[PDB]
Amino acid sequence: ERDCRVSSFRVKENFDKARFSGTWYAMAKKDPEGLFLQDNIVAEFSVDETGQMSATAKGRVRLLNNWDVCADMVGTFTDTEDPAKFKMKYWGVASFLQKGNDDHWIVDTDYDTYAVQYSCRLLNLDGTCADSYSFVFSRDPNGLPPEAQKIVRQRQEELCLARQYRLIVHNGYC
Ligand SMILES: CC\C=C/C=C/C=C\CCCCCCCCCC(=O)O
Ligand SMILES: [Cl-]
Repeated sequence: ERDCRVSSFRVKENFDKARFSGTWYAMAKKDPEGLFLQDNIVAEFSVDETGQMSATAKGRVRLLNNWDVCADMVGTFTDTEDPAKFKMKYWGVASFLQKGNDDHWIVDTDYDTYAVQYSCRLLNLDGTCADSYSFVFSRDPNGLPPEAQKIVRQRQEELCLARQYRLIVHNGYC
């Protein structure tokens, strides 16, 4: 039926770092194992003179089963040969927060309304993803317009993830 090989997934043709910069409100997320970013997630993308993309993220994060905190995260992106695929190094401004290095794919965007991101953290031996996450972002924290929503659904389906998202609240907790 559908091809769910990570290698088969389309990403944003000619991705434009500069156009993507600024403020992106996460509207929905598909969680990986051991989820971190919980809600109230707001991303701020930047590009420096050298053409390097970086970001910060603020939101409520899951520390222990028991509890969740407001945290500021930071990330920097290394280029690959595909201009929409990156390696993202990340850490928390607080030393004890999750840090790591994940693949960071801009699956689709129109720069001024919606973005779909995707990371496969671990492949299955059949090329399908064993452990993935995905954010759907909006420029407007009150949500996407219908045309954008519909494009986003199709991309979520193309990732083999359309059943597996939850909504992200923005209720001023942070
Ligand atoms: C893709 C993660 C959020 C969008 C990118 C935003 C900002 C640049 C990155 C800042 C640091 C990334 C924090 C990563 C933890 C992700 C997985 C999870 O929430 O469970
Ligand atoms: Cl493959």
